[PDB]
Amino acid sequence: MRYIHSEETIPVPENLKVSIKSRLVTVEGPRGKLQKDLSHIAVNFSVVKKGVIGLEIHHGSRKDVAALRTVRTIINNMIIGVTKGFKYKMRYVYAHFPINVNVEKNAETGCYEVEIRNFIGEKIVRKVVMAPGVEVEISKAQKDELILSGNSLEAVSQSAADIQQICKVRNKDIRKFLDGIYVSEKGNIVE
RNA sequence: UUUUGCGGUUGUCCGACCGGGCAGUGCCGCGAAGCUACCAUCUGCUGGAUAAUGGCUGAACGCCUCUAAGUCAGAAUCCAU
Ligand SMILES: [Mg+2]
Ligand SMILES: [Mg+2]
Ligand SMILES: [Mg+2]
Ligand SMILES: [Mg+2]
Ligand SMILES: [Mg+2]
Ligand SMILES: [Mg+2]
Ligand SMILES: [Mg+2]
Ligand SMILES: [Mg+2]
Ligand SMILES: [Mg+2]
Repeated sequence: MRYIHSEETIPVPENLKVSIKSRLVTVEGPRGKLQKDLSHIAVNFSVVKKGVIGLEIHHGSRKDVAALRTVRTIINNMIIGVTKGFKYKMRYVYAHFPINVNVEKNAETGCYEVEIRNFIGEKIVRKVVMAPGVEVEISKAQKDELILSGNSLEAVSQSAADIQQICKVRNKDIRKFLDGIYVSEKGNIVE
């Protein structure tokens, strides 16, 4: 079965502008500007009301229609990141060896870099470089916590995933050795 | 080891000495050059794409989900240097 029409709508709040050209979505607001190339999906964009973007697929199958809500959610995520931002909080956990974390912004590039030392008591220092536009800081509110903030949820979550994956225990009972850096809270910078 | 280079030495022959011949390299010691020995010495690189897996975002399926669109990492693998 091919559905004649599949429709979805995105409301755009008053403080931001959205431009779609050749399926390249650009969202600009108070916190900055984001871009996303959606040319790999056959979707029809339009303006259905004063501040509502309609996106539809015509004569699509189940596989094609499954991407409509994905595109909506992605563009909505871009909008909320542009307006309120995204903030991930990670917690260090360990049994015996305190995990040492040092974060600094590069001079020659705008990216932040995080070095992890004393993981499970081994001498190798593991260095992970954040995606551009993502800021990392040591939490001043409470101990053993990292704060990653940014405009793009994809970049923020990918940097957090990189930090989480770089700290793994090998050839051990993972049910017993729980040491690592794990994302604890996902939210927005504002409110 | 035919450098038949030097020395020693058996038998025989050149009358003796000296210096040599022959015994298909007489035999023995040392023996440079050349060849040669994990029997000696020197030297043997890092980029990309991935598989299994671990993930991000995220529908299908108002929830979920590494997957369906997209995407990160990743093997003595594969393709290059
Ligand atoms: Mg064991
Ligand atoms: Mg000889
Ligand atoms: Mg001689
Ligand atoms: Mg003689
Ligand atoms: Mg004769
Ligand atoms: Mg003989
Ligand atoms: Mg010799
Ligand atoms: Mg998810
Ligand atoms: Mg895919």
